[PDB]
Amino acid sequence: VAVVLELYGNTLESSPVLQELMIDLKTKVRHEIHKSKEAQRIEGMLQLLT
Amino acid sequence: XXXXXXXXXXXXXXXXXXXXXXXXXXXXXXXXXXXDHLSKIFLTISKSITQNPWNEENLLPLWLKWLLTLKSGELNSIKDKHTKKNCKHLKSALRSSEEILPVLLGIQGRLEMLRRQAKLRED
Amino acid sequence: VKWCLIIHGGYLVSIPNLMSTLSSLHSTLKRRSDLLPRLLALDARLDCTINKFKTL
Repeated sequence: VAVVLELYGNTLESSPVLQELMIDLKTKVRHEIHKSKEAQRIEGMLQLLT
Repeated sequence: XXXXXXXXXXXXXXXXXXXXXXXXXXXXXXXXXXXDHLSKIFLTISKSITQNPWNEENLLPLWLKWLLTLKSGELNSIKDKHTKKNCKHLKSALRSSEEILPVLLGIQGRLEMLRRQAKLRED
Repeated sequence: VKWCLIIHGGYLVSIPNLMSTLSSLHSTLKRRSDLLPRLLALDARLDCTINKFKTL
């Protein structure tokens, strides 16, 4: 995705379905970010009982 | 208006960026971003943010955001002499926080872990 | 998982070896936890172009 970004920023402005897909990809990437957040939090909290 | 007069004052100023920082608007943060005076902003911005990784105000990091997103290409080739020494400094200045963001999210969990057991002591 | 750890925390203090027991659990938590800097990078990677296109 990163090499697609650095290569095709000039393409992604031009086609609006790419823009909508990047919007939904932003939401789902932030969803996985909060998944990373909760599994980071639960492992850190999990140190308390150990 | 608040930012244009400060831009003319920096066109002579870090207090000018702090004084146009009394606006706090992201649309103005994009509009004043295009209006090479953005390097004259960046010469105060890079120093102020390297001197402080923990500044809890928002318009200087969001201004670095709108500058590194709106001016993303040309900021590398203003100079390869004296901005890039500070650029090789700021990679060390920031990523120290990047190391502890997993740990700070860990203790962010470890706090509400005890908040919920204090609520369970309430009931 | 959350309220299980809320309610049974005091018992889970008492057993000495949790990583004996919670191993695949810890593996799942790390496996979402290790992807954090790649995703944090991808945020700025998206948002360069996001702040590029929606203005122009």
